[PDB]
Amino acid sequence: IVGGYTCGANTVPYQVSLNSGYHFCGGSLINSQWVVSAAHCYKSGIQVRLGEDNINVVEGNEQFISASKSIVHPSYNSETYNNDIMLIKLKSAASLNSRVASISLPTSCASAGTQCLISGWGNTKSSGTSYPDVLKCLKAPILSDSSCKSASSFIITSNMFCAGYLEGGKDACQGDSGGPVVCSGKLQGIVSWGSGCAQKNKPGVYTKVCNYVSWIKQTIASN
Ligand SMILES: N=C(N)c1ccc(C[C@H]2CCCC[C@H](Cc3ccc(C(=N)N)cc3)C2=O)cc1
Ligand SMILES: [Ca+2]
Repeated sequence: IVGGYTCGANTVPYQVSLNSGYHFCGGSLINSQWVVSAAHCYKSGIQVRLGEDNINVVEGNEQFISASKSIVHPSYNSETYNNDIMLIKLKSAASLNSRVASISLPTSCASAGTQCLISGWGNTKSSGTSYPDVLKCLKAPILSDSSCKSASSFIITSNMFCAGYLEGGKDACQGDSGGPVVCSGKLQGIVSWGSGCAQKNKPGVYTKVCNYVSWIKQTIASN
C-alpha cells in the first residue's frame, strides 16, 4: 500500500496473509472454512495466517491454518488477468472472534464514486522498495470505467474495475495482491493488477467480486 496509513492491530479482522515461508499475498476470510484471494497468487503449500497485524512477531491473536484445497476460477486467463479469483479451503475451521471475522459478499455491485477500504502488507514505495511489517490501510474511490480507460489505456474487462487516484500518490502495490477491497461493508474487489504503483494516470485494477457470487457460493457448497 503506497500513501496509506497504519490500520491498527486487528481493525481489519477479515484480512489474511498467505504464507509459504514468508508473506506473498493477501486474502479475505468469507466464512470459518474459506478464504478468497487472487488466482495469480496461486501456489502449492500455502498456510493461511489469520488475526495478523505484525507479520514478523507473534502477538497472541494469530491462527495458523494450512490450506486443504485450492480452486482457481475455471476461466482465469493469466494473459489478461480476466477472472483473477481463487478460493482456498482451510484444513480446520477457524475460530471466529472479535479479531478474526468474515466479510460479507455483495448482494449487488458497487457504483462509481463509492468509497472503499483496501489493505495489505505490500510495498509502500512508488519508487523503490520498502515492505512494512504491520498492516496498512487506504481509502480509495471506485473510478468510472471511462475515466480509467481513457487515462491509463488499460485493457479492462467487465470483470474488473479501477479504484484509486489518477493524480497518483495513493495505490495498492506488489505484496497487496489478493487482498480485500471493501465498500459499504461488502467485499467488492480483490487486489489484482496495475502498472507500477501510485503512478499518475495508472490506477489499480481490481477483480469485480459481485460478478462471481454465484460461483463462490456453489463452489463452497460442493467442496
Ligand atoms: N495486462 C495485465 N492484466 C497485467 C499487467 C501487468 C502484470 C504484472 C504484475 C507484476 C507481477 C506481480 C502481480 C502484479 C501485482 C500488482 C497489484 C496491484 C498493483 C497496483 N494497484 N499498483 C500493481 C501490481 C502485477 O500487476 C499483470 C497483469
Ligand atoms: Ca503476528
